[PDB]
Amino acid sequence: HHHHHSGESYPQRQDHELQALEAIYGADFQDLRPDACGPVKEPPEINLVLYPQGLTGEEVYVKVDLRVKCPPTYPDVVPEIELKNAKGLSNESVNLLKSRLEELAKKHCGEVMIFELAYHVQSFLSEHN
Amino acid sequence: HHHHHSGESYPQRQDHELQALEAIYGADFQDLRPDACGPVKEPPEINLVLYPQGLTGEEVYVKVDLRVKCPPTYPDVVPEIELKNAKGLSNESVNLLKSRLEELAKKHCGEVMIFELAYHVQSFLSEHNK
Repeated sequence: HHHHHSGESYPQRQDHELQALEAIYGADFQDLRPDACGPVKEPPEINLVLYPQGLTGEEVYVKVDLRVKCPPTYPDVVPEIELKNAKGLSNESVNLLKSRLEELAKKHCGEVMIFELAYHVQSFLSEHN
Repeated sequence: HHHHHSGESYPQRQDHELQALEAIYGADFQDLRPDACGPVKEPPEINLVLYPQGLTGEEVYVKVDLRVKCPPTYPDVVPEIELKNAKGLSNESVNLLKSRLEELAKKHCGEVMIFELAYHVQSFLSEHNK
């Protein structure tokens, strides 16, 4: 990696965020468009299986999948956020988390934000564990 | 990467954050540690040359180096944060930014936080574009 961060293009920043998410979450990360092709980069869609922060081996765990699609001008605009496969969470709790995530994303415009969104989910899951 | 995020140890969490910082910031990221010599790695000290985001080239931009050293129990404890090589920022503005990075780091305990610290710096630099 010998590129500079300030002059990057939108496809370069999104591709680099996917590599960062893969290094951080590993098997909990899934690229839903791994065979993306074309002259222009397709909007990436990723799936993050997230767990409560600081979960021990003796604890029962609630979980949820953070599904994010990045528009062409991401991260200058907010991504499409979805919450799927919630375990141990009520429908009102999932709707509450999605509203807080969409509002955190509005204030996080200008830089890649999926990791901070995932951190707030894991913090939310810890409070509901 | 076939690891799981929930069961990682402190050295794994720190090594994965460095790989994420290197992939996102590239040449603006510097690992200030010498070659890994021993069974355990020295605590990571990184340097991030940060600029305001979305630079048009028509604006007068400020910059600063975000220098972070992570303790062994990072990110369960806050890392050591230093702001170096500030260009266009007064020492009061730099010390004001450092105080906010330290309080942001306190609330971000439990998960690696250099990305959110870097974003907070870039947002601070954007407000000084003359």
